Amino acid sequence: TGAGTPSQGKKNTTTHTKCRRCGEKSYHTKKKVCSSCGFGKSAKRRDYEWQSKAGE
Amino acid sequence: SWDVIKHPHVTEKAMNDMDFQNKLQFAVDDRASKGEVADAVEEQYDVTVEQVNTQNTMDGEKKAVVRLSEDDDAQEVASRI
Amino acid sequence: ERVVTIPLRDARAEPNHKRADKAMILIREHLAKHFSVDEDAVRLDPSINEAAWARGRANTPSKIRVRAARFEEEGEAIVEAE
Amino acid sequence: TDLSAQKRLAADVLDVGKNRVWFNPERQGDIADAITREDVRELVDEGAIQAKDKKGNSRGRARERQKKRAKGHQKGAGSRKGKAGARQNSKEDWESRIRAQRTKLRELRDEGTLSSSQYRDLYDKAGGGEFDSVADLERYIDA
Amino acid sequence: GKKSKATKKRLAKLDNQNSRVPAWVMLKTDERNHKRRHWRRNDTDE
RNA sequence: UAUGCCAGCUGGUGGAUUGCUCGGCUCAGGCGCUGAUGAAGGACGUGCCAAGCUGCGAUAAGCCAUGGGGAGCC
RNA sequence: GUGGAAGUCUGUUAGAGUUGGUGUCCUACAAUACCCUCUCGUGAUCUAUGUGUAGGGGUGAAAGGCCCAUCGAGUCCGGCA
RNA sequence: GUCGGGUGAGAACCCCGACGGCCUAAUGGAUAAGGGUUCCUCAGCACUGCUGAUCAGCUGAGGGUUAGCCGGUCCUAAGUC
RNA sequence: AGGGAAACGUGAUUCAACCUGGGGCCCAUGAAAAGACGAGCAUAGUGUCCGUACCGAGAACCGACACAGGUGUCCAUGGCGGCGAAAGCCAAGGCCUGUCGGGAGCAACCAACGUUAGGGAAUUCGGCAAGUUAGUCCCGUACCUUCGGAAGAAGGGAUGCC
RNA sequence: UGUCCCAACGUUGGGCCCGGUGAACUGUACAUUCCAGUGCGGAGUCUGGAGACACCCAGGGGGAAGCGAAGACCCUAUGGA
Ligand SMILES: *C(=O)[C@H](Cc1ccccc1)NC(=O)CCCCCN
Ligand SMILES: [Cl-]
Ligand SMILES: [Cl-]
Ligand SMILES: [Mg+2]
Ligand SMILES: [Mg+2]
Ligand SMILES: [Mg+2]
Ligand SMILES: [Mg+2]
Ligand SMILES: [Mg+2]
Ligand SMILES: [Mg+2]
Ligand SMILES: [Mg+2]
Ligand SMILES: [Mg+2]
Ligand SMILES: [Mg+2]
Ligand SMILES: [Mg+2]
Ligand SMILES: [Mg+2]
Ligand SMILES: [Mg+2]
Ligand SMILES: [Mg+2]
Ligand SMILES: [Mg+2]
Ligand SMILES: [Mg+2]
Ligand SMILES: [Mg+2]
Ligand SMILES: [Mg+2]
Ligand SMILES: [Mg+2]
Ligand SMILES: [Mg+2]
Ligand SMILES: [Mg+2]
Ligand code: NA
Ligand code: NA
Ligand code: NA
Ligand code: NA
Ligand code: NA
Ligand code: NA
Ligand code: NA
Ligand code: NA
Ligand code: NA
Ligand code: NA
Ligand code: NA
Ligand code: NA
Repeated sequence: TGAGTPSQGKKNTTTHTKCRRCGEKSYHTKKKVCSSCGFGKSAKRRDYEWQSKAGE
Repeated sequence: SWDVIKHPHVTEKAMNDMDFQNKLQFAVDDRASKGEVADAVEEQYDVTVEQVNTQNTMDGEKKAVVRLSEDDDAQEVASRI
Repeated sequence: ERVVTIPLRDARAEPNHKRADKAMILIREHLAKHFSVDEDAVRLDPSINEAAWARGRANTPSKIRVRAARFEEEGEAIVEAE
Repeated sequence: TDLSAQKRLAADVLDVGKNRVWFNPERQGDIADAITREDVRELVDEGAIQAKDKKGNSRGRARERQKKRAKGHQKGAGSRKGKAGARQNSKEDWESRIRAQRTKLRELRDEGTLSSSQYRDLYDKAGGGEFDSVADLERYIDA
Repeated sequence: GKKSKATKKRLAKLDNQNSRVPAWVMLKTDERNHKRRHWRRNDTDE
């Protein structure tokens, strides 16, 4: 079975959804954790220094 | 504080229910229960509410089909507004 | 008006599963020529259609007797089975 | 005119498949104006709208065949397709035969013709598959 | 699928944002809805 | 002299160029914390008609007071 | 004779698999498709949903196979001009 | 598919009738996920539709989903926080 | 009561659903909890909240597309046929939207395919491709064998209708 | 038994003509070539001859060392894994 087009057919599972905390469609309803703001994992907001160029 | 009744839901279907079944249709606050809708309606129009059916609409609001008692006449209660 | 015998041998030149359609066209082109009228003006009564489709789309008869009449202000022919 | 909507309403009002509803070709204009279910029923009463009859397969030829076969014909080697055990289930057939034989022996015992010992003897032999049929059993009984 | 009350409110809003800029607004501004979303060609969130 | 080559003319296509700047970039002076009295952020609402943006919060492009301002405004 | 066992047989039952045609396609219907042929089809079977295992780590009846068209070390951004 | 006919400025493909066909574990009926208004009505054809279109899943505006006894809700599973 | 234009049947067989038993298997042992029963009857009041449209696919889902791909469940009891949930044909129901048409006996060439005399694998790396055989019953069945099998071995005969 | 001797005729969909829709690959320039020669030793374009009126339709692909891909072989780098 091709890993391409034919394997795209079974994709009717919902995972990422609109987050209650940040509003981004990044709340993983299976994990109950937002990949965008960290809701469900961290009280503090998810943020990293690598989201921008080192000197900026 | 929010009010229960927003305004009368007047459409063709709403008319048929009023002319043929003695029911008034309203757009109410979606936090309102059938009970709260029943009361509010009575206190505002001085009528006897017999039954209330609700529906959360694709317009984002709640719609209530309020049936009055044979003692009251929907057509008339609606005609004064 | 007159009674004419239309030969449908030329419908065999068209792929077999589609004779009926072709036949129906031959009939129209035949009346148009023999009655000096435009193919646009030839009207075929459903009788003819049913006659030609009698045995399905692939089994058309080799001939068909057709009664046609000519007249009016733009010239035309109305035809039917016989 | 476009009467497809009415077709859907007529089908439901008449309670029939859309493909069976008929609209009088001479009344498209009137049916076209039919907007409500009531408008439809009305046209129905005027016979402008009707339901064609559903066919059912004729079983005539089936019955003639059923007769020949019940009489014992049209079942020669050239007409069989399934394996023998397929045409008649051997376990099922044994239940048929052995029950008949046991019922037979059961009657002859109450009837008095057989002593509970002869019966027992015959019964065991039947379950042992000693008798091809009831007839064969009766025959054996008469020594 | 089964939608919740909140989900429904959001779908409702999206449908509403899907209307056109009213005719009068054209006259009032002396002269496009960039948020037009087709149910088939586009995909909503959640 | 068809098909056609080269250059130009009239019209087009295209959006370069020149002119223009409600935006940027950089430097400098001043200033500098907010939050359980629930912030920052987000959601959904809110207009006569209202889709976007802004504002605002069921008192919803707003309510009150004082000062300024002024014959206009929404 | 009865009984009805079996990683048993036949089988396009459903379903699973993918041998040959090195056919059709190969700016495709399709970034793995179509047709015929072929294998399995009561079992170490097939399948939906839920759930667990995470990157020098998983998972692997082991082909360096698979871990979202990405694998002899996934993807994203950063280190980084 | 064909012959007639309807509507329309315009009709091979929008609608009516007949004739002729296609689908039978599906091309029928009910649904899960998933989609999200695509449902119905009216008005339209600049866009979309492998041609055309008076048609439409398209464009615009309205309307439409009613529960003590169908689901959720409650319980606990692998397991998760 | 309802429904039907009307009649508004009676018996039978085979019997999905549903109910209830018996047997066999395991180096495999085939959830749990809430709840219900146990534990009567009248009358009355209460029963809020969320979902409910539509598609469910060769155009409403995933695959950038109205994509010949992919995508779970129930209808497995419609008729003939036959071993059959098989073929073929046909109902109910759906459809003419696996959506561009018109014309030329319609050439060459190409895709799928039918039939080819005599020869019969000479073709080719190779019988690749195609073909042959075929269902059912009766007869009959070698070497070998782990005694199970080999085996539908092979081979021979039959087969309709009335 | 059309795999072959050795091919023929036929069926259906294309192909061909017409209406409508309407891309892509590729393009330093010039370009009607052929035979020889020459040249970095594999030339439509240089040299000598020969041939050559222009445009168009269909074809099967000899050539453009045809299009497609900064050779995956081989070596080299004080490259990587
Ligand atoms: C030897 O002759 C190699 C073998 C090889 C190399 C790489 C991969 C698989 C096999 N063959 C070649 O080098 C052929 C080269 C083709 C060049 C064409 N222009
Ligand atoms: Cl439900
Ligand atoms: Cl028993
Ligand atoms: Mg992969
Ligand atoms: Mg409700
Ligand atoms: Mg047996
Ligand atoms: Mg709308
Ligand atoms: Mg087996
Ligand atoms: Mg098998
Ligand atoms: Mg799983
Ligand atoms: Mg290896
Ligand atoms: Mg519609
Ligand atoms: Mg319309
Ligand atoms: Mg429904
Ligand atoms: Mg389509
Ligand atoms: Mg021969
Ligand atoms: Mg040889
Ligand atoms: Mg040879
Ligand atoms: Mg072969
Ligand atoms: Mg020269
Ligand atoms: Mg290189
Ligand atoms: Mg190497
Ligand atoms: Mg190394
Ligand atoms: Na409202
Ligand atoms: Na969508
Ligand atoms: Na400051
Ligand atoms: Na606005
Ligand atoms: Na035995
Ligand atoms: Na295959
Ligand atoms: Na890694
Ligand atoms: Na980097
Ligand atoms: Na049957
Ligand atoms: Na069409
Ligand atoms: Na042949
Ligand atoms: Na060539």
